[PDB]
Amino acid sequence: QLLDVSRQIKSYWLTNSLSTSFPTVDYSEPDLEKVKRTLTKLQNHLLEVSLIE
Amino acid sequence: MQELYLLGVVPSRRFEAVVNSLSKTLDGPKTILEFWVVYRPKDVPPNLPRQPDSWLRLCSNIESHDETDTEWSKNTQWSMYLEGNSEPKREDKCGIRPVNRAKLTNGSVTEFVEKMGYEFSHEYIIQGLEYFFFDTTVRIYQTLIPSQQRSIKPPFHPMNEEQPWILHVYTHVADASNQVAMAKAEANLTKVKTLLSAFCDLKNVRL
Amino acid sequence: PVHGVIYYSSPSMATFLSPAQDNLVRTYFAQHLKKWVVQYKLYRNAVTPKTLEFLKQNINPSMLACVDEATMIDAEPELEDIIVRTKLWNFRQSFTIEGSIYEVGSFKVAIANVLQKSVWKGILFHVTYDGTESVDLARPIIQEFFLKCFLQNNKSVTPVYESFFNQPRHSLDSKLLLQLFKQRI
Amino acid sequence: QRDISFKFMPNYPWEKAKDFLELENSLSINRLSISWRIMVSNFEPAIFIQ
Repeated sequence: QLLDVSRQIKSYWLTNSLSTSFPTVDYSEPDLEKVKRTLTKLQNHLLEVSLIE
Repeated sequence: MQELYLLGVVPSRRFEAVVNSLSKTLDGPKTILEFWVVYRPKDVPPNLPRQPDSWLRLCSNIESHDETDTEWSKNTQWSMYLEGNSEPKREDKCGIRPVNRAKLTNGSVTEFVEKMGYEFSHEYIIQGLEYFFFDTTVRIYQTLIPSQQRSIKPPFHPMNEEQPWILHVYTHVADASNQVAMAKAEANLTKVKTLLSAFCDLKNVRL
Repeated sequence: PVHGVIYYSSPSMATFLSPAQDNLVRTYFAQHLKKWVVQYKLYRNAVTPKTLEFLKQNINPSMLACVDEATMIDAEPELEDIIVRTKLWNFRQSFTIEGSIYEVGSFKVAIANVLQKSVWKGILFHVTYDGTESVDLARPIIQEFFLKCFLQNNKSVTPVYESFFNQPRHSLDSKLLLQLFKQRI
Repeated sequence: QRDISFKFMPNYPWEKAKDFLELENSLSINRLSISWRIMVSNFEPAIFIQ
Protein backbone atom coordinates (compact mmCIF):
# COMPACT_ATOMS: atom_id res chain seq x y z
CA GLN A 1 0.00 0.00 0.00
CA LEU A 2 2.86 2.38 0.77
CA LEU A 3 4.27 1.66 -2.68
CA ASP A 4 0.91 2.54 -4.22
CA VAL A 5 0.97 5.85 -2.37
CA SER A 6 4.52 6.72 -3.42
CA ARG A 7 3.72 5.89 -7.04
CA GLN A 8 0.65 8.14 -6.90
CA ILE A 9 2.84 10.95 -5.56
CA LYS A 10 5.34 10.55 -8.40
CA SER A 11 2.53 10.53 -10.97
CA TYR A 12 1.01 13.67 -9.43
CA TRP A 13 4.39 15.40 -9.60
CA LEU A 14 4.71 14.38 -13.23
CA THR A 15 1.08 15.31 -14.02
CA ASN A 16 1.71 18.94 -12.91
CA SER A 17 1.82 21.23 -15.96
CA LEU A 18 5.06 23.01 -15.14
CA SER A 19 7.09 22.11 -18.24
CA THR A 20 6.71 25.60 -19.79
CA SER A 21 9.02 24.75 -22.66
CA PHE A 22 9.48 22.74 -25.79
CA PRO A 23 12.16 20.30 -26.94
CA THR A 24 13.17 22.63 -29.77
CA VAL A 25 15.53 21.12 -31.97
CA ASP A 26 16.22 23.82 -34.42
CA TYR A 27 19.48 25.03 -36.06
CA SER A 28 18.72 24.56 -39.71
CA GLU A 29 18.69 27.91 -41.22
CA PRO A 30 15.80 29.54 -43.14
CA ASP A 31 17.71 31.22 -46.00
CA LEU A 32 14.52 33.13 -46.74
CA GLU A 33 15.88 35.30 -49.56
CA LYS A 34 16.46 32.06 -51.48
CA VAL A 35 12.85 31.03 -50.93
CA LYS A 36 11.64 34.40 -52.18
CA ARG A 37 13.76 34.06 -55.29
CA THR A 38 12.64 30.49 -56.00
CA LEU A 39 9.02 31.52 -55.47
CA THR A 40 9.23 34.41 -57.94
CA LYS A 41 11.28 32.27 -60.36
CA LEU A 42 8.56 29.63 -60.41
CA GLN A 43 5.68 32.12 -60.55
CA ASN A 44 7.12 33.90 -63.60
CA HIS A 45 7.88 30.74 -65.60
CA LEU A 46 7.89 31.50 -69.35
CA LEU A 47 6.90 35.11 -68.63
CA GLU A 48 8.63 38.23 -69.91
CA VAL A 49 8.77 40.64 -66.97
CA SER A 50 9.39 44.37 -66.75
CA LEU A 51 10.50 46.92 -64.18
CA ILE A 52 8.21 48.40 -61.53
CA GLU A 53 6.23 51.58 -62.22
CA MET B 1 -25.70 44.19 -25.97
CA GLN B 2 -25.40 41.63 -23.20
CA GLU B 3 -22.13 40.27 -21.84
CA LEU B 4 -21.91 37.18 -19.63
CA TYR B 5 -18.95 37.24 -17.25
CA LEU B 6 -17.16 35.36 -14.53
CA LEU B 7 -14.15 36.68 -12.66
CA GLY B 8 -11.62 35.75 -10.02
CA VAL B 9 -8.53 36.89 -8.16
CA VAL B 10 -4.92 35.84 -8.58
CA PRO B 11 -2.09 36.65 -6.13
CA SER B 12 1.32 37.60 -7.43
CA ARG B 13 3.29 34.35 -7.24
CA ARG B 14 0.12 32.54 -8.29
CA PHE B 15 -0.03 34.93 -11.29
CA GLU B 16 2.92 33.50 -13.21
CA ALA B 17 1.74 29.92 -12.69
CA VAL B 18 -1.81 30.81 -13.74
CA VAL B 19 -0.35 32.41 -16.87
CA ASN B 20 2.05 29.77 -18.27
CA SER B 21 -0.43 27.17 -17.26
CA LEU B 22 -3.31 29.07 -18.96
CA SER B 23 -1.26 28.98 -22.17
CA LYS B 24 -1.38 25.22 -21.65
CA THR B 25 -5.18 25.12 -21.30
CA LEU B 26 -6.55 27.42 -24.02
CA ASP B 27 -5.67 29.58 -26.99
CA GLY B 28 -2.41 31.50 -26.61
CA PRO B 29 -1.94 34.92 -25.06
CA LYS B 30 -2.54 38.26 -26.76
CA THR B 31 -0.78 41.26 -25.19
CA ILE B 32 -3.27 43.96 -24.22
CA LEU B 33 -2.50 47.52 -23.10
CA GLU B 34 -5.50 49.83 -22.63
CA PHE B 35 -5.87 53.43 -21.46
CA TRP B 36 -9.23 54.30 -19.90
CA VAL B 37 -10.82 57.59 -18.82
CA VAL B 38 -14.33 58.11 -17.43
CA TYR B 39 -16.70 61.07 -17.69
CA ARG B 40 -19.54 62.41 -15.52
CA PRO B 41 -22.73 64.38 -16.39
CA LYS B 42 -22.37 67.90 -14.93
CA ASP B 43 -26.10 68.65 -14.68
CA VAL B 44 -26.92 65.98 -12.05
CA PRO B 45 -30.73 66.38 -12.15
CA PRO B 46 -31.57 64.19 -9.16
CA ASN B 47 -34.94 62.78 -10.18
CA LEU B 48 -34.40 60.84 -13.41
CA PRO B 49 -30.86 61.00 -14.97
CA ARG B 50 -29.44 58.44 -12.49
CA GLN B 51 -25.91 59.68 -13.18
CA PRO B 52 -24.00 57.54 -10.58
CA ASP B 53 -24.09 54.34 -12.67
CA SER B 54 -25.13 55.17 -16.23
CA TRP B 55 -22.36 57.73 -16.78
CA LEU B 56 -19.95 56.55 -19.43
CA ARG B 57 -16.29 55.67 -19.80
CA LEU B 58 -14.11 55.44 -22.86
CA CYS B 59 -10.79 53.83 -23.66
CA SER B 60 -8.32 53.00 -26.37
CA ASN B 61 -5.51 50.69 -27.40
CA ILE B 62 -1.93 51.78 -26.73
CA GLU B 63 0.01 49.00 -28.39
CA SER B 64 3.33 50.70 -29.05
CA HIS B 65 3.21 54.52 -29.07
CA ASP B 66 4.21 55.37 -25.50
CA GLU B 67 7.42 53.33 -25.51
CA THR B 68 8.52 55.06 -28.72
CA ASP B 69 7.70 58.65 -27.69
CA THR B 70 5.33 60.82 -25.68
CA GLU B 71 1.83 59.33 -25.82
CA TRP B 72 -0.45 60.85 -28.44
CA SER B 73 -4.12 60.74 -27.55
CA LYS B 74 -4.75 62.23 -31.00
CA ASN B 75 -2.83 59.48 -32.78
CA THR B 76 -4.54 56.32 -31.49
CA GLN B 77 -8.05 55.12 -32.32
CA TRP B 78 -10.63 55.57 -29.59
CA SER B 79 -13.78 53.76 -28.51
CA MET B 80 -16.49 54.57 -26.01
CA TYR B 81 -18.05 52.06 -23.60
CA LEU B 82 -21.34 52.38 -21.73
CA GLU B 83 -21.38 49.46 -19.26
CA GLY B 84 -24.26 49.25 -16.80
CA ASN B 85 -24.51 47.60 -13.41
CA SER B 86 -24.87 43.84 -13.23
CA GLU B 87 -28.17 42.06 -12.88
CA PRO B 88 -28.87 40.86 -9.30
CA LYS B 89 -30.50 37.58 -8.21
CA ARG B 90 -27.59 35.87 -10.02
CA GLU B 91 -25.70 34.34 -7.09
CA ASP B 92 -25.99 30.81 -8.50
CA LYS B 93 -25.29 31.39 -12.20
CA CYS B 94 -22.84 33.39 -14.32
CA GLY B 95 -23.11 37.15 -14.23
CA ILE B 96 -24.82 39.39 -16.79
CA ARG B 97 -23.67 42.94 -17.53
CA PRO B 98 -25.25 44.97 -20.37
CA VAL B 99 -22.57 46.81 -22.37
CA ASN B 100 -22.78 49.03 -25.48
CA ARG B 101 -19.77 50.43 -27.36
CA ALA B 102 -18.91 52.58 -30.37
CA LYS B 103 -15.71 53.33 -32.26
CA LEU B 104 -14.83 56.99 -32.76
CA THR B 105 -12.63 58.54 -35.46
CA ASN B 106 -11.80 61.92 -37.00
CA GLY B 107 -12.68 64.00 -33.97
CA SER B 108 -11.56 65.38 -30.64
CA VAL B 109 -12.99 62.73 -28.35
CA THR B 110 -12.18 64.72 -25.20
CA GLU B 111 -13.69 67.95 -26.49
CA PHE B 112 -16.69 66.00 -27.78
CA VAL B 113 -17.54 64.38 -24.45
CA GLU B 114 -17.08 67.59 -22.50
CA LYS B 115 -19.18 69.41 -25.12
CA MET B 116 -21.85 66.79 -24.48
CA GLY B 117 -21.62 68.07 -20.93
CA TYR B 118 -19.78 65.14 -19.45
CA GLU B 119 -16.60 65.91 -17.53
CA PHE B 120 -13.50 64.12 -16.26
CA SER B 121 -13.82 61.65 -13.39
CA HIS B 122 -11.06 59.03 -13.21
CA GLU B 123 -8.26 57.80 -15.45
CA TYR B 124 -6.75 54.30 -15.14
CA ILE B 125 -4.70 51.85 -17.21
CA ILE B 126 -5.46 48.18 -17.91
CA GLN B 127 -2.46 45.94 -18.66
CA GLY B 128 -2.39 42.20 -19.12
CA LEU B 129 -3.02 39.23 -21.38
CA GLU B 130 -6.12 37.71 -22.91
CA TYR B 131 -6.70 34.13 -24.03
CA PHE B 132 -9.29 32.65 -26.32
CA PHE B 133 -11.90 29.95 -26.31
CA PHE B 134 -14.61 29.51 -28.92
CA ASP B 135 -16.64 32.75 -28.91
CA THR B 136 -15.55 33.38 -25.30
CA THR B 137 -12.47 35.34 -24.24
CA VAL B 138 -10.60 35.38 -20.93
CA ARG B 139 -8.24 38.17 -19.87
CA ILE B 140 -6.02 38.30 -16.82
CA TYR B 141 -5.09 41.92 -16.22
CA GLN B 142 -3.82 44.35 -13.67
CA THR B 143 -5.02 47.87 -12.98
CA LEU B 144 -2.05 50.21 -13.30
CA ILE B 145 -2.65 53.85 -12.35
CA PRO B 146 -0.71 56.21 -14.66
CA SER B 147 2.23 58.18 -13.37
CA GLN B 148 0.58 61.29 -14.82
CA GLN B 149 -2.37 62.25 -16.96
CA ARG B 150 -1.65 60.61 -20.32
CA SER B 151 1.41 59.08 -18.65
CA ILE B 152 4.47 58.06 -20.63
CA LYS B 153 5.67 54.44 -20.95
CA PRO B 154 8.61 54.22 -18.45
CA PRO B 155 6.57 54.76 -15.24
CA PHE B 156 3.55 52.37 -15.20
CA HIS B 157 2.48 53.24 -11.68
CA PRO B 158 0.84 50.31 -9.85
CA MET B 159 -2.20 50.70 -7.59
CA ASN B 160 -1.25 48.47 -4.64
CA GLU B 161 1.81 46.77 -3.17
CA GLU B 162 0.35 43.26 -3.30
CA GLN B 163 -0.28 43.83 -7.02
CA PRO B 164 -3.09 41.25 -7.34
CA TRP B 165 -4.27 40.26 -10.81
CA ILE B 166 -7.88 40.07 -11.90
CA LEU B 167 -9.54 37.35 -14.00
CA HIS B 168 -12.28 38.26 -16.49
CA VAL B 169 -14.26 35.84 -18.66
CA TYR B 170 -15.78 37.28 -21.82
CA THR B 171 -18.91 36.23 -23.53
CA HIS B 172 -21.11 38.34 -25.78
CA VAL B 173 -24.69 37.92 -26.96
CA ALA B 174 -26.15 40.49 -29.34
CA ASP B 175 -29.83 39.95 -28.62
CA ALA B 176 -30.99 40.09 -25.01
CA SER B 177 -34.34 38.45 -25.71
CA ASN B 178 -33.20 35.18 -27.31
CA GLN B 179 -33.28 32.40 -24.71
CA VAL B 180 -31.47 29.89 -26.94
CA ALA B 181 -28.45 32.17 -27.36
CA MET B 182 -28.38 32.92 -23.64
CA ALA B 183 -28.50 29.17 -23.04
CA LYS B 184 -25.55 28.46 -25.32
CA ALA B 185 -23.49 31.33 -23.92
CA GLU B 186 -24.35 30.07 -20.43
CA ALA B 187 -23.18 26.55 -21.25
CA ASN B 188 -20.06 27.83 -23.00
CA LEU B 189 -19.35 29.79 -19.83
CA THR B 190 -20.01 26.72 -17.67
CA LYS B 191 -17.68 24.48 -19.67
CA VAL B 192 -14.88 27.11 -19.81
CA LYS B 193 -15.44 27.77 -16.11
CA THR B 194 -15.06 24.07 -15.30
CA LEU B 195 -11.71 23.85 -17.06
CA LEU B 196 -10.62 27.21 -15.65
CA SER B 197 -11.78 26.05 -12.20
CA ALA B 198 -9.41 23.11 -12.30
CA PHE B 199 -6.91 25.80 -13.00
CA CYS B 200 -8.11 28.22 -10.34
CA ASP B 201 -11.47 28.94 -8.71
CA LEU B 202 -13.50 31.92 -9.94
CA LYS B 203 -17.15 32.83 -9.63
CA ASN B 204 -19.90 35.32 -10.39
CA VAL B 205 -19.94 38.65 -8.54
CA ARG B 206 -22.08 41.77 -8.77
CA LEU B 207 -21.16 44.46 -11.34
CA PRO C 1 -13.69 64.90 -59.44
CA VAL C 2 -16.11 67.81 -59.90
CA HIS C 3 -19.68 67.38 -58.72
CA GLY C 4 -22.74 69.57 -58.34
CA VAL C 5 -25.49 69.45 -55.74
CA ILE C 6 -28.84 70.79 -56.79
CA TYR C 7 -32.03 70.97 -54.81
CA TYR C 8 -35.66 71.85 -55.52
CA SER C 9 -38.58 72.81 -53.28
CA SER C 10 -41.37 73.42 -55.78
CA PRO C 11 -44.42 71.15 -55.42
CA SER C 12 -44.18 70.11 -59.08
CA MET C 13 -40.69 68.84 -58.27
CA ALA C 14 -42.53 66.95 -55.54
CA THR C 15 -44.33 64.46 -57.85
CA PHE C 16 -41.24 64.32 -60.05
CA LEU C 17 -38.83 61.61 -58.87
CA SER C 18 -40.26 58.29 -60.08
CA PRO C 19 -41.21 59.52 -63.60
CA ALA C 20 -37.87 61.33 -63.66
CA GLN C 21 -35.88 58.15 -63.04
CA ASP C 22 -38.05 56.12 -65.42
CA ASN C 23 -37.67 58.64 -68.24
CA LEU C 24 -33.96 58.88 -67.46
CA VAL C 25 -33.37 55.13 -67.87
CA ARG C 26 -35.69 54.74 -70.82
CA THR C 27 -34.58 57.75 -72.89
CA TYR C 28 -30.89 58.16 -71.93
CA PHE C 29 -30.01 54.51 -71.18
CA ALA C 30 -29.20 55.10 -67.53
CA GLN C 31 -27.96 52.22 -65.40
CA HIS C 32 -29.20 51.87 -61.84
CA LEU C 33 -26.56 51.46 -59.16
CA LYS C 34 -27.07 51.46 -55.39
CA LYS C 35 -30.15 53.03 -53.89
CA TRP C 36 -29.37 56.13 -51.84
CA VAL C 37 -30.74 56.83 -48.37
CA VAL C 38 -29.50 59.12 -45.60
CA GLN C 39 -31.05 59.84 -42.21
CA TYR C 40 -30.81 63.01 -40.12
CA LYS C 41 -31.74 63.16 -36.44
CA LEU C 42 -31.79 66.21 -34.17
CA TYR C 43 -32.30 66.47 -30.40
CA ARG C 44 -30.79 68.08 -27.33
CA ASN C 45 -30.31 67.34 -23.62
CA ALA C 46 -32.20 69.00 -20.74
CA VAL C 47 -29.60 71.83 -20.52
CA THR C 48 -30.30 72.91 -24.18
CA PRO C 49 -27.15 71.48 -25.87
CA LYS C 50 -27.89 70.65 -29.48
CA THR C 51 -26.75 67.33 -30.92
CA LEU C 52 -27.54 65.85 -34.27
CA GLU C 53 -26.37 62.79 -36.13
CA PHE C 54 -26.88 61.70 -39.67
CA LEU C 55 -26.24 58.48 -41.52
CA LYS C 56 -25.29 58.15 -45.13
CA GLN C 57 -26.25 54.62 -46.06
CA ASN C 58 -23.51 54.34 -48.69
CA ILE C 59 -20.73 54.75 -46.13
CA ASN C 60 -22.82 53.99 -43.05
CA PRO C 61 -19.67 52.42 -41.42
CA SER C 62 -18.70 55.98 -40.43
CA MET C 63 -21.65 57.87 -38.91
CA LEU C 64 -21.03 61.60 -38.58
CA ALA C 65 -22.45 63.24 -35.46
CA CYS C 66 -22.03 66.77 -34.08
CA VAL C 67 -22.70 68.53 -30.77
CA ASP C 68 -24.68 71.77 -30.91
CA GLU C 69 -23.65 73.33 -34.17
CA ALA C 70 -19.95 73.47 -33.42
CA THR C 71 -18.28 70.15 -32.71
CA MET C 72 -18.44 66.87 -34.65
CA ILE C 73 -16.93 63.36 -34.65
CA ASP C 74 -17.21 60.17 -36.72
CA ALA C 75 -18.68 57.33 -34.67
CA GLU C 76 -20.66 54.15 -34.79
CA PRO C 77 -24.43 53.61 -34.74
CA GLU C 78 -24.14 51.99 -31.30
CA LEU C 79 -23.04 55.41 -30.02
CA GLU C 80 -26.50 56.69 -30.91
CA ASP C 81 -27.98 53.85 -28.84
CA ILE C 82 -25.61 54.86 -26.02
CA ILE C 83 -27.08 58.36 -26.02
CA VAL C 84 -30.61 56.98 -25.94
CA ARG C 85 -29.79 54.71 -22.99
CA THR C 86 -28.28 57.62 -21.04
CA LYS C 87 -31.65 59.43 -21.41
CA LEU C 88 -29.91 62.75 -20.68
CA TRP C 89 -30.44 63.69 -24.34
CA ASN C 90 -34.00 64.47 -25.41
CA PHE C 91 -36.23 63.12 -28.17
CA ARG C 92 -35.42 62.75 -31.84
CA GLN C 93 -36.37 64.86 -34.84
CA SER C 94 -35.94 63.01 -38.13
CA PHE C 95 -35.34 63.96 -41.74
CA THR C 96 -34.59 61.39 -44.44
CA ILE C 97 -33.50 61.29 -48.09
CA GLU C 98 -34.36 58.30 -50.27
CA GLY C 99 -33.63 57.87 -53.96
CA SER C 100 -31.21 55.92 -56.10
CA ILE C 101 -27.94 56.58 -57.93
CA TYR C 102 -27.74 56.24 -61.71
CA GLU C 103 -24.76 56.21 -64.05
CA VAL C 104 -25.44 57.95 -67.36
CA GLY C 105 -22.66 58.11 -69.93
CA SER C 106 -19.95 60.35 -68.59
CA PHE C 107 -21.44 61.23 -65.19
CA LYS C 108 -23.23 59.69 -62.23
CA VAL C 109 -26.27 61.34 -60.66
CA ALA C 110 -28.33 60.88 -57.52
CA ILE C 111 -32.06 61.53 -57.62
CA ALA C 112 -33.64 61.51 -54.19
CA ASN C 113 -36.69 62.74 -52.33
CA VAL C 114 -36.17 64.58 -49.07
CA LEU C 115 -38.89 64.28 -46.47
CA GLN C 116 -39.66 63.79 -42.79
CA LYS C 117 -42.03 60.91 -42.05
CA SER C 118 -43.05 60.89 -45.74
CA VAL C 119 -44.23 64.51 -45.42
CA TRP C 120 -43.21 66.06 -48.70
CA LYS C 121 -41.36 65.47 -51.92
CA GLY C 122 -38.72 68.17 -52.41
CA ILE C 123 -36.08 66.67 -54.69
CA LEU C 124 -32.29 66.60 -54.37
CA PHE C 125 -29.95 65.94 -57.30
CA HIS C 126 -26.22 65.19 -57.16
CA VAL C 127 -24.16 64.95 -60.35
CA THR C 128 -20.52 63.88 -60.27
CA TYR C 129 -19.02 64.56 -63.69
CA ASP C 130 -16.09 62.35 -64.63
CA GLY C 131 -13.63 64.64 -66.38
CA THR C 132 -11.86 67.95 -66.33
CA GLU C 133 -12.05 68.88 -62.60
CA SER C 134 -12.05 72.57 -63.64
CA VAL C 135 -15.14 73.86 -61.85
CA ASP C 136 -15.73 76.53 -64.50
CA LEU C 137 -15.97 74.04 -67.38
CA ALA C 138 -17.85 71.32 -65.51
CA ARG C 139 -20.53 73.66 -64.15
CA PRO C 140 -21.95 74.39 -67.65
CA ILE C 141 -21.54 70.81 -68.90
CA ILE C 142 -23.37 69.56 -65.81
CA GLN C 143 -25.95 72.37 -66.07
CA GLU C 144 -26.41 71.61 -69.77
CA PHE C 145 -26.94 67.89 -69.20
CA PHE C 146 -29.30 68.42 -66.26
CA LEU C 147 -31.39 70.83 -68.33
CA LYS C 148 -31.49 68.38 -71.25
CA CYS C 149 -32.39 65.32 -69.15
CA PHE C 150 -35.11 66.95 -67.06
CA LEU C 151 -36.37 69.61 -69.50
CA GLN C 152 -40.14 68.94 -69.43
CA ASN C 153 -40.64 70.92 -66.22
CA ASN C 154 -37.30 72.74 -66.57
CA LYS C 155 -38.96 75.90 -67.86
CA SER C 156 -41.43 75.75 -64.98
CA VAL C 157 -39.26 75.93 -61.81
CA THR C 158 -35.96 77.14 -60.35
CA PRO C 159 -33.86 75.65 -57.54
CA VAL C 160 -32.33 76.63 -54.26
CA TYR C 161 -29.09 74.74 -53.91
CA GLU C 162 -25.42 74.62 -53.00
CA SER C 163 -23.02 75.40 -55.80
CA PHE C 164 -21.03 72.65 -57.48
CA PHE C 165 -17.35 72.20 -56.61
CA ASN C 166 -14.45 69.77 -57.03
CA GLN C 167 -13.76 67.00 -54.48
CA PRO C 168 -11.83 63.72 -54.90
CA ARG C 169 -14.38 61.32 -53.42
CA HIS C 170 -17.14 59.96 -55.65
CA SER C 171 -19.75 60.67 -52.98
CA LEU C 172 -20.33 64.03 -51.36
CA ASP C 173 -18.95 64.66 -47.88
CA SER C 174 -21.24 63.69 -45.05
CA LYS C 175 -20.42 66.89 -43.12
CA LEU C 176 -21.60 68.95 -46.09
CA LEU C 177 -24.84 66.95 -46.16
CA LEU C 178 -25.35 67.85 -42.49
CA GLN C 179 -24.91 71.48 -43.46
CA LEU C 180 -27.64 70.99 -46.09
CA PHE C 181 -30.09 69.58 -43.56
CA LYS C 182 -29.28 72.35 -41.10
CA GLN C 183 -29.82 75.09 -43.68
CA ARG C 184 -33.02 73.18 -44.65
CA ILE C 185 -34.82 73.12 -41.27
CA GLN D 1 1.47 35.45 -81.69
CA ARG D 2 0.20 38.72 -83.16
CA ASP D 3 3.43 40.66 -82.42
CA ILE D 4 2.08 43.27 -79.98
CA SER D 5 4.38 45.14 -77.62
CA PHE D 6 3.62 44.90 -73.90
CA LYS D 7 5.18 45.10 -70.45
CA PHE D 8 4.22 42.68 -67.67
CA MET D 9 5.31 44.33 -64.40
CA PRO D 10 3.95 42.04 -61.63
CA ASN D 11 4.34 42.83 -57.94
CA TYR D 12 3.94 39.71 -55.81
CA PRO D 13 3.36 40.13 -52.06
CA TRP D 14 5.87 37.49 -50.99
CA GLU D 15 8.67 39.63 -52.42
CA LYS D 16 7.99 42.17 -49.68
CA ALA D 17 8.14 39.81 -46.68
CA LYS D 18 10.43 40.96 -43.85
CA ASP D 19 10.38 37.58 -42.00
CA PHE D 20 8.65 34.20 -42.30
CA LEU D 21 5.42 34.97 -40.44
CA GLU D 22 5.09 37.88 -42.86
CA LEU D 23 5.68 35.33 -45.63
CA GLU D 24 2.76 33.29 -44.26
CA ASN D 25 0.38 36.25 -44.25
CA SER D 26 1.68 37.03 -47.73
CA LEU D 27 0.67 33.66 -49.17
CA SER D 28 -2.69 33.87 -47.42
CA ILE D 29 -3.56 37.11 -49.26
CA ASN D 30 -7.09 37.56 -50.63
CA ARG D 31 -6.40 39.65 -53.73
CA LEU D 32 -3.50 41.08 -55.65
CA SER D 33 -2.99 43.61 -58.41
CA ILE D 34 -0.87 43.03 -61.50
CA SER D 35 -0.42 46.02 -63.78
CA TRP D 36 0.08 45.53 -67.53
CA ARG D 37 1.01 48.07 -70.20
CA ILE D 38 0.23 47.44 -73.87
CA MET D 39 1.59 49.37 -76.88
CA VAL D 40 -0.56 48.61 -79.90
CA SER D 41 1.48 50.71 -82.37
CA ASN D 42 4.36 53.17 -82.19
CA PHE D 43 2.24 56.29 -82.83
CA GLU D 44 -0.72 54.99 -80.85
CA PRO D 45 -0.72 55.88 -77.13
CA ALA D 46 -0.20 52.93 -74.82
CA ILE D 47 -3.25 51.23 -73.30
CA PHE D 48 -2.82 49.76 -69.87
CA ILE D 49 -4.91 47.38 -67.82
CA GLN D 50 -4.57 46.02 -64.32
